[PDB]
Amino acid sequence: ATAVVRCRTRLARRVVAAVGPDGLLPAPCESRVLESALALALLTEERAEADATARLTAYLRTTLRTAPPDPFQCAVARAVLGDAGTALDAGLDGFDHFTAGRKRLMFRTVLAALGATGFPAVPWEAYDTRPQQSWLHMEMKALKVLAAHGTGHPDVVRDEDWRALLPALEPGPAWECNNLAQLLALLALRHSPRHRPALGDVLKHVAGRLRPDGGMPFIDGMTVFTTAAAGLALSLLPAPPACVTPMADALALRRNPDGGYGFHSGVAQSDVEDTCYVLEFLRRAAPDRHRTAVAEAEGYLLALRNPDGGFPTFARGTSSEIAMTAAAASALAHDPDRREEVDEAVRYVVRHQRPDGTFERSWSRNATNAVFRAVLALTGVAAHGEERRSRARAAERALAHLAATQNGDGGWGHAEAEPSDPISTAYAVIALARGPRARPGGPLDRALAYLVERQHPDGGYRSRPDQAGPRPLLYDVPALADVFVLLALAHAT
Ligand SMILES: CC(C)=CCC/C(C)=C/CC/C(C)=C/COP(=O)(O)OP(=O)(O)O
Ligand SMILES: [Mg+2]
Ligand SMILES: [Mg+2]
Repeated sequence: ATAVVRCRTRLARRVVAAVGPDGLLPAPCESRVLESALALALLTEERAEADATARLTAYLRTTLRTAPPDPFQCAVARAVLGDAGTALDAGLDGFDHFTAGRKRLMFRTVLAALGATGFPAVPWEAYDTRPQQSWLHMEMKALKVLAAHGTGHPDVVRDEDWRALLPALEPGPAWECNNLAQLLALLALRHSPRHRPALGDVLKHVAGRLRPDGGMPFIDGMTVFTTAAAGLALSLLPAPPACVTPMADALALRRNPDGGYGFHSGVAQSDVEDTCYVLEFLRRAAPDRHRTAVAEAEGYLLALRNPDGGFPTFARGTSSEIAMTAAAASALAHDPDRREEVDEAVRYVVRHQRPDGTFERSWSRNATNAVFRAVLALTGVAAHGEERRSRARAAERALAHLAATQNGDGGWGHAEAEPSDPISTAYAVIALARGPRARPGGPLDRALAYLVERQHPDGGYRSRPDQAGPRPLLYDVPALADVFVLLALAHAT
């Protein structure tokens, strides 16, 4: 076989071996500076868990010394270990996203709660948010409470604000597997005498979440997302392995009542990205075995569709997103009954392509993620006549963007001038596999050679992470590197 096929084979063996007998690919999240700093602040204020606070302190100092994060997270750590405005302007430097205004308020209020800057001089309504992802309501309310107390106006807080924080007082792992939301909520709730009876027991569980490096992860893991993407990659191999069936079973039995999927076990909030990967995987590996789950997932997506033809991440009425719209278009194209919705989705994608051929950054911090989603929809959804031409021209500009920005080593980074990483390159390979056939020395050929060269002796890949949340803050689920490279190699061979 070719070097590429040999690389694909070794990687597939590794991914298959990582899937457990429960059908799941474990996908823990690494410690993160932001949540470690908030856990340290919370435990310090409550004079609790001295051993955990010492490990968190050591984790923060080591990480700042050796692998400092973005400037906002560095400022948060320095505030707890101990200008903020310049760190926020830099951490939000050119953050081109519809959530920018909320993020400025959120991040500044976090820094102010930790004593590093003044609280935003905004009307309290600035913290109001429309229902979206379940935990985001809690984060905003926690920050409102912290601001009201921090400015000396605790009477401002209303019973409806406290009520939003009650899930943070439940025992066990964080509600919706989100440690950031629980920590912010607990930092607020410790100001409330009538909630303090429940604080002691939750602090014990929080302290118990420390990872071996002494830090706190953003989330418990991403095993649904990771298992679905890995199952899809395996189902695109010439001869998919037997384990795709228990993987499909493990995902289907975790579907939410609305028919969608969250990112990890126990996440009740469904989202379009998780659901599209599950749907794409089930369509290939178990379309009859899990016919009802497939239909429920399709119904989930259709119920979220926005009037402009695009799809949001979590809730109808929130802004459509390009990558979510392209993912849903592709996931729904398998049913000839949804031709109209699919075509309106692909037209949305074409309308929002930028003058340079790119699309958007959102849940990924590289440009190649949305390019790969868009190109799959533009080239996979059936189309003829003028609409074929329109879609072909759009896909050409996206693939041209990739060729124009390819690094000398054959890979791509998070932005045009960043060093290459395997995940950003994997997304680009998925897209390029829908262009002309590979030729010696061409962009796809060179990208595949980059991936061949980056394979570790143990068969896997190590990569800078690309996932963000809250956007644009990166978090690291290392299992995704193998999975997305395999997805790329399965598409390209
Ligand atoms: C990769 C993927 C599954 C994409 C869809 C979004 C999603 C469910 C992400 C998984 C990780 C996570 C808990 C993000 C929360 O972002 P946030 O709610 O803090 O973000 P925001 O404040 O920027 O809206
Ligand atoms: Mg958030
Ligand atoms: Mg969050």
